[PDB]
Amino acid sequence: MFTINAEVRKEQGKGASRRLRAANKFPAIIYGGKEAPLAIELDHDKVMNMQAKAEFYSEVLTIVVDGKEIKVKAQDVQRHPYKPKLQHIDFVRA
Amino acid sequence: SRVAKAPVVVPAGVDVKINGQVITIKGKNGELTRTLNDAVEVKHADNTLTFGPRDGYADGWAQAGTARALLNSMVIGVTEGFTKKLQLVGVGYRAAVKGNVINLSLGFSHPVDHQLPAGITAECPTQTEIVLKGADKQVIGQVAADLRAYRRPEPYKGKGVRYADEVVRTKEAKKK
Amino acid sequence: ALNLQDKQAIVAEVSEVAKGALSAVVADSRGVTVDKMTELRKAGREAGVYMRVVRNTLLRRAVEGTPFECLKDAFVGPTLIAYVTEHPGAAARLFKEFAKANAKFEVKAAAFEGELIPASQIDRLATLPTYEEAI
Amino acid sequence: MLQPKRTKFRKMHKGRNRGLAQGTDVSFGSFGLKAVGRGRLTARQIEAARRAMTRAVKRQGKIWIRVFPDKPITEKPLAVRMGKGKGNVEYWVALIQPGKVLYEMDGVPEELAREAFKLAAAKLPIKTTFVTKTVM
Amino acid sequence: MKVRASVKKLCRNCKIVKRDGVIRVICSAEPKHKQRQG
Amino acid sequence: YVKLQVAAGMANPSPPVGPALGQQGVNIMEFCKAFNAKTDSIEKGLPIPVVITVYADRSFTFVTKTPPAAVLLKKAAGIKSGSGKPNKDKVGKISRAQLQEIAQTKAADMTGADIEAMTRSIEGTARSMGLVVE
RNA sequence: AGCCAGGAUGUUGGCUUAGAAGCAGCCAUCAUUUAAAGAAAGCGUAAUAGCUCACUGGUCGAGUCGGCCUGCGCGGAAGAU
RNA sequence: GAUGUCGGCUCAUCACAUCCUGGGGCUGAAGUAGGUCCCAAGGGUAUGGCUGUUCGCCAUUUAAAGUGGUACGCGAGCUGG
Ligand SMILES: [Mg+2]
Ligand SMILES: [Mg+2]
Ligand SMILES: [Mg+2]
Ligand SMILES: [Mg+2]
Ligand SMILES: [Mg+2]
Ligand SMILES: [Mg+2]
Ligand SMILES: [Mg+2]
Ligand SMILES: [Mg+2]
Ligand SMILES: [Mg+2]
Ligand SMILES: [Mg+2]
Ligand SMILES: [Zn+2]
Repeated sequence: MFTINAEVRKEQGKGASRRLRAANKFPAIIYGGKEAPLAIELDHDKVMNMQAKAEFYSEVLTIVVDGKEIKVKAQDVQRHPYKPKLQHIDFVRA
Repeated sequence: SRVAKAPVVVPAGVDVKINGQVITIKGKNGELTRTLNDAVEVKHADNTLTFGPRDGYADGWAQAGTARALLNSMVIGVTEGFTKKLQLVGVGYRAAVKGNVINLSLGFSHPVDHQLPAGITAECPTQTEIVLKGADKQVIGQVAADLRAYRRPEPYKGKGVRYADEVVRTKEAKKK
Repeated sequence: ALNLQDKQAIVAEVSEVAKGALSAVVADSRGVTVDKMTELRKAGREAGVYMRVVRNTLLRRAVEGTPFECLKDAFVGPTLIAYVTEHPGAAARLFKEFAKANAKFEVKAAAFEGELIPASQIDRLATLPTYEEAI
Repeated sequence: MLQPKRTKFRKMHKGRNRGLAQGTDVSFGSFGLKAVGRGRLTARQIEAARRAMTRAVKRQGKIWIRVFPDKPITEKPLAVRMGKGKGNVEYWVALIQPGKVLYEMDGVPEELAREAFKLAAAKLPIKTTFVTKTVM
Repeated sequence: MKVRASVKKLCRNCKIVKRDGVIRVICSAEPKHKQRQG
Repeated sequence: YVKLQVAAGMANPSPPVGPALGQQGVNIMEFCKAFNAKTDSIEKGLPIPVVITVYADRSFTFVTKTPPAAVLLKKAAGIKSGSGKPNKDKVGKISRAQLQEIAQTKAADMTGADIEAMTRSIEGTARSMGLVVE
């Protein structure tokens, strides 16, 4: 069971997203259902080592946003053009 | 590090004198002295010698490893002693000792007379053998190299001054 | 490379043969060619003896389950085991002739009755004849 | 040697080679040779690299060339002054932005594909990286 | 001695050594494998 | 000390055994007749291997070994020469009864404990020469 | 990592060749005794021998191996008063 | 409102990417002689036949007959092919 820790984004946009990546973190989104989409930030190293396993893209993952637990499935991934890094992840509510 | 952490056991009859960084090791075979690198902290105590780094020195452990190794072969030196054996290969190549001078006939116009330094002694059991004996591992090693230098083993017949434990690889001449 | 699964399997195979056999012979075999060994393996299978070279750490594990728990101090240096499953004896005599004829090794210690046999007193299991001798 | 079979026009403006690549994923094979640099690959460089990797895999497996040299490059000869019309077309290049997957391979073990790509990379004017196929 | 920008281990007996800030390839088996970076 | 393979009733010609064993220090007329006197029981047209043990006094003692595995598979299948490209080109066929016949003869030199162990050791010699088990 | 010991049998695998016996090439690459030993990674022989490795048992006694993201350096670096 | 052009003569000066001599590694280096490369700029480094030639070809030397920069060095120094 993959458990991802996340914080809610206090900011949005180009400026703010680039600042996260410089801080070894990356933006991501949680959408789907009647619920409003949740803009979140993830630790780069942690999620990077997780996504290395094929099960990440198939299995239901749990995202821990300020105590609360959210069952999701990896919908889409924006990868760095040439480096082994992640730019953004789309998470769909399962 | 794995070397520095391993203690040197000073046997009975061996006197160790430490004056800061200067170490004098006196035994039955002789007396050797060495100045250790400032990064080394040498401790005596019991029938052993222990080495370690000194605070503020970057390469401390590497230095302490060398310091150990040298002091271990200093102890071996003043007790057991060291022996290097050389053997002359080739027609007319001969050697003889006359006190502290090794007379070498090695295919040159003039015979070679090599003066031995303080502490190294030599004897010729054969006309084609040199046996060096001393307490300083570096100096015996140096003299053995200098004697070898007059005629280094050639690769077509193995001719020349070679160490006893030396593997002299030979080859065939260009075909046609 | 030996995995723990492989190590547990080797402890199992030598633990099973430990119970069943009657007389076990522990000896050195360093500095002996495969030609003389394949010759003691043919002379072993014939006499109903099980021949093996096992890691001394792996031996102190298969032997902990009784009765050879006195062969511990013999698991220092190269160790070769001779488990006689068919008729007690066989190996303790087969090894004594192989030791004298080849001059290499010394033969560590023997075991029978769940009791320790020293390197000097191996003449006890060497003079014992057949089963098959009482008639 | 790759080249367009026909073109709407003979010659083309120099232009620029700004931006990041399109086609940054192994989409046909199991392994790829991704560009980390920015530059032009000539039809001769592309062929040189293709030959190297083909010889390497002993003509086993399958190779894909994700780049096409569709850009005509003109050149003025020696002893020719400036002006008097645009030069003549001499060779064809493919503009390369960081991220472009240049070559793809499958039907060979990873170790071999890695070596074949090491050999081809030496024939190229731009820095490359080895890439593996991914699940999304 | 082979002086070149790219110095590499050519066999198992090759060894990479740094002597007075110069990368060298010293080889115990083949004298032809002796290299200096320059 | 040298290893050779000489015929059942033939030992004397210069190209196969002549200066091969004679260069060490072995009597060319003493061994040639002592070998054929002991291999007289061995069938005609079967190469028999022999190992020579020589000492410092030019003296010699030999122990005769059973015919080779690649040798017995040729007479059992009915072939003079093997396949140039084994497992790519089939040159003959040998039954399971013929495999145990070669193994029972080779038992004196084989390392195997059981009949099935010696039979599989002949199965490997057949595959590596183009002969298929049928 | 170092050091001790082994690195066997069928078998000189088959074809080819004056010879090819792990070691010119070509094709196959199993099976046995096994602690482990490729029908053989290199040197050597006219072909053998002989030397060593892959692999494994012993000794030793606590760390060791090399990929990833990165900061700062090193080589690559020859010119004319 | 002028910075005389090629070649020669005379006189040079620097670079080193070294032709010779010196040191050294590899060699498919037995020796003699070579090949290749590294260090080295201290000194040294032909005369002639043909052509305005520089060059080049040729003859005969020599340890060698280096490659370049200096307004393709040098006409308030000479020559004028
Ligand atoms: Mg902006
Ligand atoms: Mg130096
Ligand atoms: Mg004026
Ligand atoms: Mg220079
Ligand atoms: Mg060159
Ligand atoms: Mg000069
Ligand atoms: Mg005239
Ligand atoms: Mg000349
Ligand atoms: Mg001028
Ligand atoms: Mg004038
Ligand atoms: Zn090497």
